[PDB]
Amino acid sequence: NLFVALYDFVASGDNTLSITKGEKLRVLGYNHNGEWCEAQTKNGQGWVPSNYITPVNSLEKHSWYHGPVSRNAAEYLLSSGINGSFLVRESESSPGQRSISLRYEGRVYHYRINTASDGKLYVSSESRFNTLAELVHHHSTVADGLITTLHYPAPKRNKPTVYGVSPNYDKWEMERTDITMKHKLGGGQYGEVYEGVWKKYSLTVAVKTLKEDEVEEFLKEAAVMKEIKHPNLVQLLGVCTREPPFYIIIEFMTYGNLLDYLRECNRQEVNAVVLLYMATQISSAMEYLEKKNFIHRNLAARNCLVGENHLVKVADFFPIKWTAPESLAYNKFSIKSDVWAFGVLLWEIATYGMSPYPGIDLSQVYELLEKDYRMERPEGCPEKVYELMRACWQWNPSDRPSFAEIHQAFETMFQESSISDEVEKELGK
Ligand SMILES: Cc1cn(-c2cc(NC(=O)c3ccc(C)c(Nc4nccc(-c5cccnc5)n4)c3)cc(C(F)(F)F)c2)cn1
Ligand SMILES: O=C(Nc1ccc(OC(F)(F)Cl)cc1)c1cnc(N2CC[C@@H](O)C2)c(-c2ccn[nH]2)c1
Repeated sequence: NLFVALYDFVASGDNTLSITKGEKLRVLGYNHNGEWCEAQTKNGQGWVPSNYITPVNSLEKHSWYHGPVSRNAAEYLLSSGINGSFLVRESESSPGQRSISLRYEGRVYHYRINTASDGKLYVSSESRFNTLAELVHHHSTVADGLITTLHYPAPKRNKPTVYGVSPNYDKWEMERTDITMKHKLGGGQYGEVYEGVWKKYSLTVAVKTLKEDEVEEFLKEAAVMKEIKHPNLVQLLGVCTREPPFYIIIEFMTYGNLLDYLRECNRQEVNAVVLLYMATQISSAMEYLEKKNFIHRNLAARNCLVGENHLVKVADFFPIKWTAPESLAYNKFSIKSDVWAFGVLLWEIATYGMSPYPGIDLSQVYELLEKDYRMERPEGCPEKVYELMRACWQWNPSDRPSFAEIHQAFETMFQESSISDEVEKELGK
């Protein structure tokens, strides 16, 4: 059938098609993995990312329909809202289960959408509708059981994730001259990493360059990155590995590293909901690396990048404070030692980037960990979050939760409350 564009896409490659949000398209076919599709508009024919469009006969065409988003992710999306800001979401775990998340007087209210035996949808038993768009349209005029009216659909601000810049199989080599190299990133903090502009592809990029005094390591890094495909792990955009200097390209992350971001942010804007949103994106990324059996070895807030709308990406650019005991004693690294490091990262988030083990000499850390000493619950930290850190910090690696269990815990943690209320109580008690 017919499709509608949900996001703007600017033609870059020769086989690509420029599209505007709201525009109709006919879909001719798909690329090797279904992530790109060949579409036809009134302006032409060409390749577009599949997730930038949706059938005209689908719920995703509505600005208020955010699809599979969690209770907590909905609270984040509405944190920038006003009274009447709202969205409709589906449960990822239990398909077909929908809810309304509505902002009123700085709080988010969640309502289950009920289905009758004849298939009619309702929030209030007296007001049943044949379709979801009719239910939404009704509660957009009268509250009729909701705290207030549904007036402002929450914006879908971040563009969907696209792995690379091409629909074609293993086309990663790009043209060096198409990038205008600017200054070194973060005032030389990351080494041979530069800010660049990729005009052809309409991107601001971060470019890692190879200079004399290891080619084999730089090539292995590009090769590893080709297989890392998750919305919260840095996505490789392309390489220049034919002639020197060798390039590795990713999209530039506006707000730099997470550690400095936590330390320098506006704490009124970056509240408990925003902090939980960032921790959950990191846990999703680590669940993905766990499935791939990939050992990160360097998980810390300093190794995470912050983009627009608090989009967090795990990357890999004193470290004793993040290191598991078996790794310190026997140089044994595993997914379970990444779990330990995640617990410390959670403590960095819970404190707005404080340095771990305050007042403790680095030479005494292992000895203290052995006697079952652990960092104290940060001030304002909800007990359930501190229990998770304590689970990550189990002496024995096999006693530690897996990243799939950590992610599941976050998504079922404040299922009948708000982390903002939990933090409020801990700051009071
Ligand atoms: C052999 C091997 C590779 N890896 C691995 C490499 C990376 N690469 C980068 O993070 C990386 C590579 C190239 C570039 C250009 C960058 N970009 C970068 N680096 C430092 C700072 C910034 C930056 C700073 C401020 C604003 N925006 C970006 N960007 C990252 C990422 C991963 C991970 F975490 F995703 F699993 C794994 C591990 N073992
Ligand atoms: O929101 C807070 N914590 C939180 C959020 C999410 C969590 O979950 C996770 F999953 F995101 Cl890690 C876990 C903990 C928070 C609020 N206020 C704080 N203050 C104390 C006095 C005041 O001036 C500033 C602190 C704080 C700063 C330094 N230490 N403590 C933290």
